Amino acid sequence: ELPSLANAIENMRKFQNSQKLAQAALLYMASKLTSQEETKELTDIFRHIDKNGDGQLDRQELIDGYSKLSEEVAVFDLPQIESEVDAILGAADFDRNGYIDYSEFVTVAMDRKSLLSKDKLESAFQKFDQDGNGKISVDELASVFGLLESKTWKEMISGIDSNNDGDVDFEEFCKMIQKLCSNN
Amino acid sequence: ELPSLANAIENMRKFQNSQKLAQAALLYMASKLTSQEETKELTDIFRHIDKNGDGQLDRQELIDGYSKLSEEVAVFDLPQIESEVDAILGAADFDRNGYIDYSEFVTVAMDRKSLLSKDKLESAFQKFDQDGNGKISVDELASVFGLLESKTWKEMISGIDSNNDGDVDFEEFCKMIQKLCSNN
Ligand SMILES: [Ca+2]
Ligand SMILES: [Ca+2]
Ligand SMILES: [Ca+2]
Ligand SMILES: [Ca+2]
Ligand SMILES: [Ca+2]
Ligand SMILES: [Ca+2]
Ligand SMILES: [Ca+2]
Ligand SMILES: [Ca+2]
Repeated sequence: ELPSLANAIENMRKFQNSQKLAQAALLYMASKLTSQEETKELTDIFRHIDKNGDGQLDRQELIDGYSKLSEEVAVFDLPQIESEVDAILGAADFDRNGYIDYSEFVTVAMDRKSLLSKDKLESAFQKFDQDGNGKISVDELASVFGLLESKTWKEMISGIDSNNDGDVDFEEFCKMIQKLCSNN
Repeated sequence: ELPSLANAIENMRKFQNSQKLAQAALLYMASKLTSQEETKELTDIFRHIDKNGDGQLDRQELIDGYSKLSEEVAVFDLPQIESEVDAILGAADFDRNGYIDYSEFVTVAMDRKSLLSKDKLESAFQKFDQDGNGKISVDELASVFGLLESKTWKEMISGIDSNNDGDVDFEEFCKMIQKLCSNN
């Protein structure tokens, strides 16, 4: 009935679902392929901000602990700290639950040089490619997420499956994470 | 202190602010450069969904009026209609107030062939280019939005100011709307 409205919803779903897939792969790499030595500084920062020690950073902890993320802040700077905190939550809170867990914190804060090492990209790919055939398929994706509808599937791989063959090979997986991590 | 976290916040701001600028230009074109004859079908649909006649579509009106956006729906289909409505609101509710006003509805639903005509692109550009020098500047942007900080300014024009000269010329304005409207 309204093609521009149907295209608008589909474009947004394609963007949302392709970002969700790239975020899940990056979060796997950051939380499961990293060592304690390589995230020591992040851990000390996270532990200092996590006052109640519950393993998550709430909005109030992020406000009070802002100085550890940066340098001292002024007493009258609360409106801007609050604004800064909302941007941190916007950039790092992947599951939108209003908390930054350890995995989300390492994903956004870790040095890309160590997070994006070739060996981590290879191990991440090999975790998704369950049958080891060199391509990530629908069923392998469904299993990884603990579940897939054809339309939901096509939108996750939108702008990732560059050659459009319904699978994600190592070069397309590598480019997916690059697109997600790029400062351009 | 944490360069990947500072880059993550900046990348998100660049994306958010560049989308906000492109959306404001498209909404100007859809609501101010269009005729009643060219939006007649959209108007009849909007008026049919707007039951209380208040000029806006709330979430309940969108649910009840789903059939006008598409074809009859099944009695047990409410969970999916609700899901479909949330995607419409996600794609069309620009000011995030929880309502689709007439301007937002025309912006997402109008045929791109008539919305993206050369004359509408020229008139939209000429509205932003106040001094008529062939480029849209900071001050012209600030005036248009009814207000600009240097950082906020650089992020709005990020991925729009292709040649990086601090201004938006007609070719970069044309490409900005294309990027926003593209199904790729
Ligand atoms: Ca905590
Ligand atoms: Ca979270
Ligand atoms: Ca496989
Ligand atoms: Ca492929
Ligand atoms: Ca209404
Ligand atoms: Ca709205
Ligand atoms: Ca000008
Ligand atoms: Ca320019």
